[PDB]
This record gives sequence, structure tokens and C-alpha cells, in this order.
Amino acid sequence: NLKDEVYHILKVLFLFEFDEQGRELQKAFEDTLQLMERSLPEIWTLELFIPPKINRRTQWKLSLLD
Amino acid sequence: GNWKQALCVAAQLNFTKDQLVGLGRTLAGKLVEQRKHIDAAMVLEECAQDYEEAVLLLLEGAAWEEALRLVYKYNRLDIIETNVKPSILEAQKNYMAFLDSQT
Amino acid sequence: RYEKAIGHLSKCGPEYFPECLNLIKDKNLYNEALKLYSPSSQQYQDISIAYGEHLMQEHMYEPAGLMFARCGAHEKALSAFLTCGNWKQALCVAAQLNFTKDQLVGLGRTLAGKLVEQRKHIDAAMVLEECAQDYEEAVLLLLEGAAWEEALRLVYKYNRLDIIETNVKPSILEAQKNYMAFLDSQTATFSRHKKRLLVVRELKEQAQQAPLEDLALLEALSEVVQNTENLKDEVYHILKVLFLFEFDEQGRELQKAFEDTLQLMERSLPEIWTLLDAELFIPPKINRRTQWKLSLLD
Repeated sequence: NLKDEVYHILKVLFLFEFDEQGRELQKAFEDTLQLMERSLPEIWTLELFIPPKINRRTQWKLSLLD
Repeated sequence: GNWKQALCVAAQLNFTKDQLVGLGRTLAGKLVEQRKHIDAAMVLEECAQDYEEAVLLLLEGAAWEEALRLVYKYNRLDIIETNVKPSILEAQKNYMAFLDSQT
Repeated sequence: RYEKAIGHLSKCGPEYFPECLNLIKDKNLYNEALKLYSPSSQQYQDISIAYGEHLMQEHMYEPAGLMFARCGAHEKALSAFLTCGNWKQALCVAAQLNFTKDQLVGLGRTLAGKLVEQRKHIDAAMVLEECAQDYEEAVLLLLEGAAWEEALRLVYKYNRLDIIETNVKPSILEAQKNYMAFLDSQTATFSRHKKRLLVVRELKEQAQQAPLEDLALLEALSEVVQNTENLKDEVYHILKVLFLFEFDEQGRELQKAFEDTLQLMERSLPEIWTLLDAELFIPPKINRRTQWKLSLLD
């Protein structure tokens, strides 16, 4: 759920020459999402044990920086 | 806390002037207490035309673009570097804090 | 070694800048060029302009407008914001460009037109009210966009009661009838897809004791259930606005039909989804927390 505000904050950050913080936030969110998705099979070994829903559709990344 | 229906029925009661402005500010306070920053800023803008409190609450409401739009509409560029950008930085540092806490 | 090439050519005379920019455009080296020169220099601004033009060449409009906002090409940024439908940053650029109101009232109405093209009636109504102050058109679009209480408040604010009995109530009845049609269609589609899924599954069973349409049927049934679940908020709003206008029959009929659909699919959830693309045989999600029924009527 952090994705929408991450996307908006990245937009407003790079809109105001704050890309130094924007890159840090983008990399940190990348790390969190990647580690959680990697650990997704390991936590819920095949709603308690049911894997949750990750909406990859919702864009969050600021593609201008990359 | 349903501002819209209250305003509808108040209009049907034909209320005129500043007393309704104060009531609208009270309603905006109630909605922002209900974690509705956008709604509070709206009710302030349409009811009191108080654009400074509106942009302040919108800055607090993590919605920045309409805050900048209202700033440029009423020519308040001083808010940009005193409130807008500093609050963006504060929210973004809160976001690194929350990301680290989540990890 | 194109990157090292442009790095070496950077520390040259002023005459070699066109060649450096041509090479940068050839290999799309805008970012490295920006890193090479300080933003306070004119070369950085030219590189930003070229990068924004390339972004428009990628149909990536609003980031191009962002780039032109960084450099200062406010006209092209406004054009990109208009193209991508971003009324918001377009208005920001127009205000910072000190545009005269009459020159921008028509532009705001056109922006509302693009917004209603993008299926955003609330945004269009807000833009019309802010720029054109056309309260009647805002009411019409809010009625179209299912903003019934918003339209009612804006009607009474400008004292336009004629729109109430001529547009508000008839459009509420029309929306209720459309929900009748869509609920019956949802029930029919759910039943048809369930029966086709059962037929395919029984055919597969008879084959197994003695092609992949079942997966598609499961997906379609999941989408039908998801659509009916998403209907909840709109049904709630329409039910409230129907109740407020002394309209019992339509509201209670809608409540009963929605209850029938929801109960049918809730009972049928285990049957269709008997416990590649695991979501096919995973039952969909229902949001029972959402409130749609009128405790007023019952």
C-alpha cells in the first residue's frame, strides 16, 4: 500500500531537485519489495498460510531517475 | 461528520454569511480529526476561501500538486520554500524511517 | 567507449559542443551529459530540453513536462501536461506563466473535456467550477459521474431547484434502472459461466474415468464476482440518495436484487472454486466490510 504515496512523493521530489533523497527512497523501496517477494514462498509454505496479494500493477518507481 | 449533507440542509435553511463560514471551519476541523485532510482543506476553501490553511492541510495530507496549484493561483511562492519543500523533505525522511521500520 | 569519448570531448573548446550534443543524441546520453555539466550552465539546460523532447518522442508526456519545468521551457511543459491529461500541473504552469482568466476559461473547459474523455467526471466538474464557474454543466457531469450529493449541494448553492425534479430525480431513477439491468446481467452471466464450467468439468471427469476452457471460465467467474463486489459502494450511494427522495419501491427492489446476487455467489464460492495462474482455482476476494445495505429501509 505504500506504493501510491511512494510514486507521488518521488514525482514531487524530482520536481523540486530532490533526486538525491529520491534515489535513496527508490532504492530502499526496491530492496524492501524485492526481499519480501523473494521470501514470499518461504514464509507462506504451500489467510494465515495463504500467500497475500502484491499489486505489482500499481506503478511506484520514478522512471526519470533510471 | 458528514459535511456534505449538513451543508445541503443548511443551504435549504437559507444561511447567508460569516456564521456559516465559522461553521464550515468547524466542520473542516471535524473532518481532519476524522483523518480527512483533503476534505478539511476543501470545506475551508469553498466555505471560508482560506487558501493558506487549505494549502497547509493539503501539505499535511501528503498531496502536494494541488497545494502547489493553489499557491501559484494566489501567488504565495513564499510557502514553496518555507512549507512546501521542507514538508516534502520531512515526509520523505519519515518514509525512510518507515521503510527501515518495515524491514 | 562512447561514455569516455563524450567525457574527453567535454573538456574541449566551445566549438565542439554541437558534436558532443549530436553524439549524446545518437546514443541517448542525456543523463551522463547532465552529470557532466552543472545545472547552472546553459549546456545542462540544452541537454534537459533534448531529454524532454526525447521523452515526448517516447509518448512519456508528463515527465517531459517535468523536465521542461526544471529547465524552464514552461510552454512545452504546459503542452505535455495538456497532452497527458494532467490538468493539475498544466494549471500550475499556467498560473506561474501569469495567464489572463478569459484566455484560460476556455482552456479549462477543454481540459474538463479531456478529463471526461478520460472517464473522470468529478475532475471535469471541479475544473469547470474553478475556471469557468459553470455550475449547471458541473451539475450535469456530477449527475453523470454519480456525484449525487455533490450535485445536490452545488444546485442548492446556486439556487437551481429546476435541475432537481428535471435532472436529479430522473437521473437517479435511470441509474437505478441501469443497476437493475446490470444486476440481472451479472446474475445471468454468473449462472451461464458456472454452468459452462460445470459442463466442462464433468466432461473432463467423464474423460478421466474413461480443452482448457475450465480455467478461462474460472477467471471469468472471478471477474464477475469482483465486479459485483466493486458495485457495493455505488449501490450504497444510490440507495441512500433514493431513500432521501421518498422512493421506497426502487430502493427496496435494488436491495433485494443485490442481496440475491451476493447470497447466490457467496453460496456458490466453494462449488465453483473446488479447494499456472493459481488465481484461476483460487476463489476471489469479497469485501464484506463494505456497507451497502440500507438499515434505514429495514
